[PDB]
Amino acid sequence: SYINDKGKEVLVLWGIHHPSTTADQQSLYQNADTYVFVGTSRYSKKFKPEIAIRPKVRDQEGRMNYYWTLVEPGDKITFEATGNLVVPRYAFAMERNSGIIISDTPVH
Amino acid sequence: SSFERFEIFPKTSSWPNHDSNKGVTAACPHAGAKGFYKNLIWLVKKGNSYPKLSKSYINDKGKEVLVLWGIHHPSTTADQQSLYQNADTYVFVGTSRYSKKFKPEIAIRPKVRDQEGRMNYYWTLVEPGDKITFEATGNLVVPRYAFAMERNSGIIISDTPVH
Amino acid sequence: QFTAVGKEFNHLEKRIENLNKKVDDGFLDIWTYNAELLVLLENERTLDYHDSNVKNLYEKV
Repeated sequence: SYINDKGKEVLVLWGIHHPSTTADQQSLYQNADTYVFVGTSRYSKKFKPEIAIRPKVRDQEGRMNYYWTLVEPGDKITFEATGNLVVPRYAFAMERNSGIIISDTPVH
Repeated sequence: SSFERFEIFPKTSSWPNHDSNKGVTAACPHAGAKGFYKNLIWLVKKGNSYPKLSKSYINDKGKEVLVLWGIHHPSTTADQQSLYQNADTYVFVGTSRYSKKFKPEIAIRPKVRDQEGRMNYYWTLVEPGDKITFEATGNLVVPRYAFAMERNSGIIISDTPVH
Repeated sequence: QFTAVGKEFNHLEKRIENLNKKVDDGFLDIWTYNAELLVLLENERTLDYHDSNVKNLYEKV
């Protein structure tokens, strides 16, 4: 668990790993049927790993889904897992205010 | 800009362990008799077994390939077993970008065209050189015809004559 | 107004992407047309204004 003790919104990112085979699931987490739960005052979602062989992208037959949520100042974020959770190490405290530019133009 | 309908998984050679014929319904009649979609095959059990299906396609065309499939949801557990022989089934479809598992939701729905069951229709665009994979233990309405195309507009709803 | 014209939409959001384009192409057509005609109409008035001043100077002498 984490409590937002900062005076602003905290961006928390995590991942849910989906192995290619049941043997790959067991050699990483030892448990066959696993679950991940993430919850705040607003956010609440259970994650169930979908184990299957996907077409190879960067030598990988498995997939990893990336999830994010904004934790309100004073609000609490909770992580519960029996496997497959790519856990947060670094989060981001921020005050939001624009757009994004795709360019090769030099900065000055 | 460049549309082409082609047989992605040929009916004759693709499905040797599953039934390609018995997947017809009164909901989709052809010549007054039970039929189905032309571009899809409702794969049912052969004898009393539905082995683990695993089929793949590589986009050898010089453009995007539109692949459509279906996930069938039977009304009762008895209807599930008389079509696929397996109780708890799953369907998996994956590309370099796409990846989704399908679990059949077995329940009695209100009758639409004499059917208490439902069939969900899914699609994805396969990139030139990319691979599409189908894995199933039941309930997969498999593709027969796919579409090679170059995208460029809108859609008009009208009874005005064409000239 | 402070505005960021740029927007981003994925492969399954082409309808609202085209709605965004319709908004941009809509403003483009409105502004190009109004700006062009405004110039045409004001240049006429300016050259007419100079004509008046030269005439009202002759018709004072």
